[PDB]
Amino acid sequence: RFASVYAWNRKRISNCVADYSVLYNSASFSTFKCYGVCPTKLNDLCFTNVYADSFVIRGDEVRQIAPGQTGKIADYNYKLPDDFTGCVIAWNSNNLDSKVGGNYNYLYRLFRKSNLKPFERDISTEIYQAGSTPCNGVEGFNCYFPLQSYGFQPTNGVGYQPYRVVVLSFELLHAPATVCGPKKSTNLVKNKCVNFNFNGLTGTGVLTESNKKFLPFQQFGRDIADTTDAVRDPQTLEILDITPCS
Amino acid sequence: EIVMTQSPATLSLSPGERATLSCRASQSVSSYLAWYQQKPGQAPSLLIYDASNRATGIPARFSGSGSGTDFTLTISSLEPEDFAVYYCQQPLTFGGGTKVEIK
Amino acid sequence: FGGVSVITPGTNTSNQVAVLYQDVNCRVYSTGSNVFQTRAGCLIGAEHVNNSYECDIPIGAGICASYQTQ
Amino acid sequence: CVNLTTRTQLPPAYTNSFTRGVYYPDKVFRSSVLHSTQDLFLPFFSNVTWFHAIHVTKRFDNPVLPFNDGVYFASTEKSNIIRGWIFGTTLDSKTQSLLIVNNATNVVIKVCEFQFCNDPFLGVYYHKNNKSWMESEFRVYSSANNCTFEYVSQPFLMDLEGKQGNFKNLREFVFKNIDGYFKIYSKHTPINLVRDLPQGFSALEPLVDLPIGINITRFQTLLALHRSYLTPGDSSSGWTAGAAAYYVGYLQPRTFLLKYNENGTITDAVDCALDPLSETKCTLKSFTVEKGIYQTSNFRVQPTESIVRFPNITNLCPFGEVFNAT
Amino acid sequence: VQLVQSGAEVKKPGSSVKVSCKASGGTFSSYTISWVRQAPGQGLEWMGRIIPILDRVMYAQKFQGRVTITADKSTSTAYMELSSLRSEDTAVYYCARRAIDSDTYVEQSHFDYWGQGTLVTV
Ligand SMILES: *[C@@H]1O[C@H](CO)[C@@H](O)[C@H](O)[C@H]1NC(C)=O
Ligand SMILES: *[C@@H]1O[C@H](CO)[C@@H](O)[C@H](O)[C@H]1NC(C)=O
Ligand SMILES: *[C@@H]1O[C@H](CO)[C@@H](O)[C@H](O)[C@H]1NC(C)=O
Repeated sequence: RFASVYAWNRKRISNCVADYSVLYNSASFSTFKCYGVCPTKLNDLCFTNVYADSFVIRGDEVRQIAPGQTGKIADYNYKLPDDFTGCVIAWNSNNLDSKVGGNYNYLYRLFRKSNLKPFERDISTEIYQAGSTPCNGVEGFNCYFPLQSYGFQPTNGVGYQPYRVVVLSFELLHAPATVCGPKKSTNLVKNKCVNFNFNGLTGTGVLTESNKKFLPFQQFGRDIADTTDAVRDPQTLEILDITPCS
Repeated sequence: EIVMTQSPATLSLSPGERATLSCRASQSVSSYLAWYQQKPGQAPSLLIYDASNRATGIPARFSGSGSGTDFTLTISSLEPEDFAVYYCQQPLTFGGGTKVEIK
Repeated sequence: FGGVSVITPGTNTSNQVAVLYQDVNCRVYSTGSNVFQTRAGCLIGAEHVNNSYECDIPIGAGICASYQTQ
Repeated sequence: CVNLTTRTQLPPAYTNSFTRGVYYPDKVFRSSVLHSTQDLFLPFFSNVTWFHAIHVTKRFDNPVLPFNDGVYFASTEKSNIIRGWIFGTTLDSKTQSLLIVNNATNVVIKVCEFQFCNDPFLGVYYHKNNKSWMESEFRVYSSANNCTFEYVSQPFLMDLEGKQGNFKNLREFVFKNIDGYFKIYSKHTPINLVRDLPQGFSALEPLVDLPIGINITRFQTLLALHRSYLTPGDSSSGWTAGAAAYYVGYLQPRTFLLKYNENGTITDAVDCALDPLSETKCTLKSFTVEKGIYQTSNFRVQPTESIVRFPNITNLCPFGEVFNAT
Repeated sequence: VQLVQSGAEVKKPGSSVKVSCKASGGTFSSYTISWVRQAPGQGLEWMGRIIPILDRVMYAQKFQGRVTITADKSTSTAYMELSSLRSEDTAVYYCARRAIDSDTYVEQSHFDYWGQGTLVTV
């Protein structure tokens, strides 16, 4: 159940672990490219917000699903912020989204008055006007229903074949984590010089009980030097001060 | 459709005299008019598009004017070969037409 | 364009301030009243007096400012 | 749905934003430091529009207001009248809109193509039975379809009694819509309030980040009505305004110097745009300024219009004589 | 570019008239084709316009139901169908090119090249 690009869907991924284990290496994908984190490290990180955008586009439109890349699909249907963190995943889908006479179940917005801002999902069907006469719901001349289906066919050129695109968008550890790659825990060690990882904030120091309180949504703090001052332990939620090793 | 009325039903003038042909809309069409010249045995050909803007290949004697609902086709000097029935067309359909005859 | 200088009595005394516009020859792009036009720029928000006193907060070009009885 | 009538045309009075509406700009703990923050903030000492419901008058005040770059919203009551918000563009079922409603059953957040009531309302009825108030109406929208976002919380068995007096409970909220997320922050403080927000200071904690992808340019508040056995039963005129107040401000880009106390609560702040003294305090990273002269930022005249004046070239470049040429 | 149409035909009442105009060169990817009827003693009566690019056809109210337009995807082939031919509906009818377009979808405001036509009768 992939969406028309003009009305791309989105699902939230939360309160779960792993499956960032370079799944793309199964080579079922025509392309896989990350704009933030290098793919092999995704499975070592924790995230606070993970979402998957799901839609079908033509092969020559795959190149438009990128930060900084303009064009009608990029501007009228699905748009990424240029400051994008996430990975764009895509594959050929002729076995599902193509028909001999054309698979017309997927709509594109071709006619629009203005460009989208990041992640705006405009599902409006207002007839588009392109001229001095109002053409109010007429269809023809200066106005058209904004959406057009494309007849995907198994025999068309590759750029005209359907591709399924999933964009995995995410935030980094600037809040308590909800989604993590697979990790093996070890016990909390207090005092002594210890190398720690938690949800990230990797470093070495001496962990002692803190006399601090954090607001419920803060997870960790920062010093004037922008280094972690203290962290909350993901398990049991004690606040630990990180002092330097002598 | 866009309803247009043309006038006179028949225009009567001598060759060399100016021919003025009227077309009037029930609704505004901005500048979207075309004018055409019909002859016995021939479907009318394009003279003007964009109300006053002369069509490619058409002699300078033809021009138009008007906007909104009120439009005119002017032939500055009608030639003996131009005693045609003239028509206006809106973005979609044609008006009634004016027959032009020699006085 | 130009720099803008703010003349401040200490805040433990007063919250009135006066502002000096470096290259304005009054022709100012902010406000009026209490305008003293000098070689150091336009000083707006201070009362020029015909007296003279020991210098407190220097401005420039022979002019100093102070907070007095306020 | 129901077009309400019989109201005194009470004027749009304004109050002072003072030093409220700073917010916590981050989700990182800081303490006993000063910090320079850039965000959309309620400007200090601005004119905040006052809105008011009061019976005495029969005033109910539930207009459509601009959302612009975000809204500072305060809700003053003891009566539990002000609750819920409507956000969207045309607000007429043509496109989707966001409806946030707090009723006794639950709090519901939905994004749908909604059919608007024009002046939607909630309400309670004063029963003869047990001499008590109970929720009776949810005349909030006529319909909805094509719903893509939905969240429902637990029951909220709020005190529905039409209590009178000055107001005792103040809620403060901000609604801002950034890069697809509708961001909501809030806080609660005790009050003794009639018309003028107390000259206090606050920073409010985030509640939610809603991953909606919704275009919001306008918003409308949602208020409850009080109906009783002492009023007409007519749905358009048979109502009591009770007593409630709210305030609407707008956020603007600002830089603030925030002061974090021990244990990390923002205790104070300075709006760097208020005046030269505030500019001095921000420049020096201090809330105390010693006697003397400080330089702050600079002065620059901004452009007011633009000039193109390019060559008067009227023909077109013959690229078609190169391309598709043989 | 071109408006190459069919020859003339005579047929049984109720039968469909199925003809097409073929336009070569760059017509397919640019300009659309409009069908118009030169009824005898009348002016032209526009019937409809087909746009193979947008998968759309525009129609005169006068000819809705009876006139439908089909087209191919290579040579622009404006395959107009007139259902229910009646003997009173005897006319010379033809295709014409709508020479104005854009990528901003102002599309077709007017005509340029007209094909004159062919006769259909009973
Ligand atoms: C949001 O609404 C404004 C008009 O209020 C419009 O100009 C803008 O293009 C709209 N944005 C989207 C994504 O539709
Ligand atoms: C409220 O008044 C407006 C006036 O324009 C009207 O269109 C609408 O139908 C009325 N609604 C009800 C419920 O009477
Ligand atoms: C008042 O009593 C009636 C008895 O029929 C009951 O239905 C209603 O829920 C009660 N209202 C309140 C506020 O308790």
